[PDB]
Amino acid sequence: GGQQMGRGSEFVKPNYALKFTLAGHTKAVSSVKFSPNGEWLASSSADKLIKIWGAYDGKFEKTISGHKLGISDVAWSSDSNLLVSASDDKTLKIWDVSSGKCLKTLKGHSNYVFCCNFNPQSNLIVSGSFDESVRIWDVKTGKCLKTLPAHSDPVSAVHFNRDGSLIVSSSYDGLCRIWDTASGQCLKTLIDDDNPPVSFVKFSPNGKYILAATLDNTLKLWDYSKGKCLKTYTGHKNEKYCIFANFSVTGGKWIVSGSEDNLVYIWNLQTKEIVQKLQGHTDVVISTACHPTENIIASAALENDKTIKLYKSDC
Repeated sequence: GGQQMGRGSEFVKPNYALKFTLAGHTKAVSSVKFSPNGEWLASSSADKLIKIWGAYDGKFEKTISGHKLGISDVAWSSDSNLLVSASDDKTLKIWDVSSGKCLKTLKGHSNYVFCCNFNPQSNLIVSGSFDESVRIWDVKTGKCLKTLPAHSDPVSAVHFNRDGSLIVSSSYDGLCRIWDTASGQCLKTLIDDDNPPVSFVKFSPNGKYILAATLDNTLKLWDYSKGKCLKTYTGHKNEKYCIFANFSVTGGKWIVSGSEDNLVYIWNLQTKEIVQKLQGHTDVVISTACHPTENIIASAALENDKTIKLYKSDC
């Protein structure tokens, strides 16, 4: 499965090894993200709480609480100062990380808010809901700027591209959708011949590629500009849950994903080969994240497991 990097690294395979296990959530873990400054890891969970731990030592930092029901997603401001969380209480919350204080509640969705990100400028927040819409919010006012009639089933994931000019969305209706932030227009619908529910989507770090997970045990690399699926990733288990997935780019080029067999899967991006399967979880691995500068994976498992795990690699 070796990958070609530079001279004398013709055969790079990653070697992630579990370093820390992070414990405290009293229910299913839902989302874990590294802060852009790589100093912190935020997690959300069905226990209604968001926790902050050290990205390198995994030591517990704090509890941020306020949501009246469970939490499906969490996202950092571009300066690592603010959090946005998405909840079963139909709202999102904006948090100052230093004080742990709720800055804004974002009210307007009529159902569970499943997913959230800030744009790179971090003046804007996108969210997907069980209400079947995608919403665009002003970070500094709480105003819903736009409601997009995005899909015809709950909205699984949303994300902003490199300059924040586009939003990618996915849903259970079998659709990945690209919207113009400025205009609220649908610019692309991406779909292959089959139409399985779309459990996840994210733009690659340079905006040129999209990574979609579908509930037929598959991840796909799409070229956005062309509507062309380019690479497919299989071998793992994804038929029920909306698992987070990732480009790993600090080392070799990998695709990292949780799987429903309790493993973290990692693949050669180029050749699609499975290069590593990571053990330690005892329930479905629902979320994974990749550290901004170190070869560090954060994993998080479901209700029978309740733990976050941090693995470390040399590439």
